[PDB]
Amino acid sequence: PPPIGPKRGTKVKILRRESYWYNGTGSVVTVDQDPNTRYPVVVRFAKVNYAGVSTNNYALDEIKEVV
Amino acid sequence: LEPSVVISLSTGLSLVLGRFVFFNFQRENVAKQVPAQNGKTHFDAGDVRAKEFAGILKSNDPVGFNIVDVLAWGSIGHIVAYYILATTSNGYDP
Amino acid sequence: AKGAWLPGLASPAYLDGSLAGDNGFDPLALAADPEDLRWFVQAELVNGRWAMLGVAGMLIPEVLTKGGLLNAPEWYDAGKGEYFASSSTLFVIEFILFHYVEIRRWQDIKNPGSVNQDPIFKSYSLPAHECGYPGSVFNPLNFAPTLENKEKELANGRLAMLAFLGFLVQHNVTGKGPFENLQQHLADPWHNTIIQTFS
Amino acid sequence: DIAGLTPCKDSKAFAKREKQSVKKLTSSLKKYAPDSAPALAIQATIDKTKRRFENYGKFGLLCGSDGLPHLIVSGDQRHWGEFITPGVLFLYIAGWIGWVGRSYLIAVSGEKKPAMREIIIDVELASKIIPRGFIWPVAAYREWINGDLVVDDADIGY
Amino acid sequence: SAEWFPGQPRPAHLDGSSPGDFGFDPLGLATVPANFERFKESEIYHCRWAMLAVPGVLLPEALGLGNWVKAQEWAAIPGGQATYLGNPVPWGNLPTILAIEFLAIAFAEQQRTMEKDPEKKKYPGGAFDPLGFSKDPVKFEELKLKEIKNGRLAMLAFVGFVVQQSAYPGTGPLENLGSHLADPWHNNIGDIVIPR
Ligand code: CLA
Ligand code: CLA
Ligand code: CLA
Ligand SMILES: CC1=C(/C=C/C(C)=C/C=C/C(C)=C/C=C/C=C(C)/C=C/C=C(C)/C=C/[C@@]23O[C@]2(C)C[C@@H](O)CC3(C)C)C(C)(C)C[C@H](O)C1
Ligand SMILES: CC1=C(/C=C/C(C)=C/C=C/C(C)=C/C=C/C=C(C)/C=C/C=C(C)/C=C/C2=C(C)CCCC2(C)C)C(C)(C)CCC1
Ligand SMILES: CCCCCCCCCCCCO[C@H]1O[C@H](CO)[C@@H](O[C@H]2O[C@H](CO)[C@@H](O)[C@H](O)[C@H]2O)[C@H](O)[C@H]1O
Ligand SMILES: CCCCCCCCCCCCO[C@H]1O[C@H](CO)[C@@H](O[C@H]2O[C@H](CO)[C@@H](O)[C@H](O)[C@H]2O)[C@H](O)[C@H]1O
Repeated sequence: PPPIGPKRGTKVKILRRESYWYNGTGSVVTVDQDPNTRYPVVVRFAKVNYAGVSTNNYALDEIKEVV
Repeated sequence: LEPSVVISLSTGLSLVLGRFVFFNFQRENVAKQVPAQNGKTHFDAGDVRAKEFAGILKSNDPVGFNIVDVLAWGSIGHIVAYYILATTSNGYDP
Repeated sequence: AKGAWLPGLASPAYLDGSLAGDNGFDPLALAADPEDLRWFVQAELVNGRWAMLGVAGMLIPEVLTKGGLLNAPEWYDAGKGEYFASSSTLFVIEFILFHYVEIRRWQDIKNPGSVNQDPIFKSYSLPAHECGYPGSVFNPLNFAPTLENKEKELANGRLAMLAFLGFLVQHNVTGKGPFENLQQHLADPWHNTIIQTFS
Repeated sequence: DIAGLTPCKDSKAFAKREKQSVKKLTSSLKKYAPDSAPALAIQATIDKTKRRFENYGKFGLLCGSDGLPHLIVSGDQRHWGEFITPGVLFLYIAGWIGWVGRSYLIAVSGEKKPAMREIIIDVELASKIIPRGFIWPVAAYREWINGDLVVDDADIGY
Repeated sequence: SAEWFPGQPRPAHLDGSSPGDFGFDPLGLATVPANFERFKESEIYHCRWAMLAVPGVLLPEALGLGNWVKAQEWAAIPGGQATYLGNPVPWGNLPTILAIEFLAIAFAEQQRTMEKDPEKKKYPGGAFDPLGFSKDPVKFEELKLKEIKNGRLAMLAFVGFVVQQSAYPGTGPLENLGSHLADPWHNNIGDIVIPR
């Protein structure tokens, strides 16, 4: 079975409208391989949001790979 | 100078312009401008007082000239007539 | 060869020495971008040639008249003289004649070889060259464009720009022209300097 | 003259105000010994006042019916010393300050923790960037031409 | 490349086989072909009126009948009566002049826009080409080019007339030419451009 999602260290762009980092960029940490996981992509950011958090989970259709 | 001549001449010229000059443009721009609300006309939406009157619109004129058109161009005729009839004695007006 | 404007200082990396007149002088990093470098290379030649011409035609008439073989005003008064045409006509002629030649020069900077063709007589053009150094008609005696001659041109142009700046500043404080200022310095060298000018 | 105003060198109210101020100072001066320090200070103030009125008179300012100088800022070439030239100086200095600030922020953003360099200044780096404000109008113009000054709207985000 | 500006690239929507295309369109107002055709027609219509108007501005002034501006002054006088070649016009009354002009021109210009052929819209035939010159298409296109060129040169001349009239109130076109010929080195645009 092929591994899903981008590889670790990839730079990605966020497409979720209600997210703090919308239209920004982050780094992929890991991808969960369980088919039942709804939001499997873990992304880390340089700047913290209003709650002081700097990491978040996203679905495969909410992130775009930037080269 | 003579109102009974000026008004008649102005009305005649306005009616000629209406019936023979700008008829096609008016009757083709009118077909594309029908008031509507939410994709339906006012009478189709429920307004019983918005029905378009049918008796006064028909005519035996070859092109469809009717009473409403008569009044529309006659009003222009009288307005222009009294404009010329006013800036003759003494009128410095636009 | 590539010298140093300040013995003991390191040269910039982008001034490797492929241009005439390179001496590693760019402390304020104007020419870090490659395109800025080309633009400034052209601008240096243009401002320098204009300064050379201005200094020559600004100094020679003064000494000619002071010798006694001519009666002409100072450079700061020649614009207030009597000529066959008014100043406005001369300015308009200048503007019209220069829009054409300056846009012609601009079109060659934008893309070399674009405006080499003669517009009217469709039989003459400029052979391949380098921007800022054309040839053909502009080199009547057909001299040799060696690296030595380009350095000799650049050195005199850079000198002339400072000379013109000096003339402009010296006229706004003394008000007597360059040669009078030089002879005043040569009269009493220790009592005629810029310090005595302001005091 | 302009707008019904009068040059300050020919205004009677201006001279009246000068005389009133000088008389008010002299009344205080007449309370101390001639060689005492307060007398010298008051005399220096009087000389300064006279110099101020003379310079205002001979610098071409205009005075109203109240007898006070008024400034003209419509573009008239007889009054550029009032607004236009100092305005050019203000713009030049402000552009220098802003340009060196932006260049420091750009030069420092490439590190591991850029914020640490914003509460503690790297003076060695700043002393190489400060002199470059001398030619900010050229650098900013060239940066604008090449598309290095502005960020595209699509790329803006936290 | 662009013929109007040597060394400049041609526009994408231009470079076609048009009567007068030199690749000049800095603002790109002709991106839509449906706008481009009507712009061609409008250009022809402005050109023809300007070409027809230039002699109508140059002849009466040269015949000592008053410049093109003073000829409109009698309409501003309450008792003003029109004159033509020195002969008073019996029907010079302003109201009828303003009436019959509107009444006739409205019909004459309403007729011309009922046509639907775009190619024939710019260049009709029939009673407008009595001698006939469309027999040879090559010479036809050559004449089209030699017509559009003179039309642009005439529009430039009319704008020059308006601006020179605004610069020297009360004067005429040929009067300015006479003044220029009198003192070439002192009477130029320099005085207006640099005002005193
Ligand atoms: C580069 C050419 C040059 C030369 C040879 C001179 C020469 C002279 N200047 Mg001038 N000057 C120049 C440039 C030059 N100046 C520049 C660029 C400025 C603008 C800052 C001035 C501003 C100026 C003023 C305000 C005054 C003079 C005055 C003088 C005279 C007295 C000396 C003095 O006080 O100098 C003062 C020097 C400076 C203010 C700065 C000079 C800077 C230049 C670039 C140095 C050149 C170095 C170079 C190695 C020298 C080569 C010498 C020779 C081979 C050409 C003297 C004839 C005085 C005068 O009129 O006396 C009667 C005077 O009042 N100059
Ligand atoms: C590098 C400094 C810098 C620069 C280039 C800008 C630039 C800008 N600011 Mg910003 N700003 C800054 C610092 C800066 N700001 C700081 C420190 C604050 C906190 C007080 C603000 C608060 C602020 C507000 C509230 C607004 C702007 C606005 C603007 C814009 C219009 C100009 C204006 O109104 O300025 C006015 C700004 C000030 C008077 C604040 C003081 C600026 C200082 C003097 C800058 C230099 C200080 C710095 C420590 C120097 C470091 C040097 C380095 C070598 C170490 C423009 C994009 C306006 C905007 O959005 O326009 C669209 C706007 O509304 N700024
Ligand atoms: C009103 C007259 C008019 C019109 C409708 C057109 C229309 C056209 N011209 Mg023509 N042209 C005109 C006048 C006109 N021209 C004049 C006076 C000249 C001589 C200077 C030329 C020279 C010319 C050339 C060399 C070329 C064209 C071309 C074109 C076509 C493409 C450009 C375009 O989309 O223009 C649309 C134009 C408008 C919508 C008008 C906009 C007007 C703005 C809003 C204001 C302008 C103010 C003016 C600049 C004030 C100063 C005037 C002063 C300098 C005289 C189009 C069919 C090109 C082509 O391919 O033709 C087939 C082409 O190569 N024209
Ligand atoms: C290079 C460099 C730097 C330095 C840059 C410097 C110092 C630049 C200096 C540039 C200067 C002074 C340029 C001067 C140009 C002068 C010119 C073109 C003068 C032209 C004069 C002409 C046509 C005169 C005509 C006339 O006289 C005549 C003929 C006859 C008269 O009747 C009429 C007039 C009109 C007066 C730093 C900024 C310091 C750091 C960076 O990193 C590297
Ligand atoms: C051809 C023909 C015919 C005939 C027709 C006719 C003859 C018609 C007419 C028509 C007409 C004849 C119409 C009219 C109209 C009018 C109008 C519509 C008016 C209006 C007015 C007004 C509105 C006014 C107002 C005012 C006042 C009140 C006061 C003062 C001011 C003013 C003036 C403004 C027939 C049928 C046999 C058929 C066949 C053919
Ligand atoms: C009186 C004064 C009259 C002045 C008349 C002359 C005005 C000259 C205006 C020059 C504008 C230069 O900047 C203008 O084009 C640049 C591209 O070349 C744009 O730059 C944009 O496109 C570039 C690619 O071409 C990208 O690399 C940039 O990241 C992007 O911002 C600027 O966003 C725009 O503002
Ligand atoms: C200063 C003013 C001077 C005026 C002088 C008088 C000018 C009179 C011009 C009258 C033109 C009348 O036009 C007359 O010929 C046209 C050209 O064949 C016809 O037009 C028709 O033929 C055209 C050319 O083939 C085609 O576009 C169409 O089939 C149709 O429009 C009109 O249907 C006819 O009525």
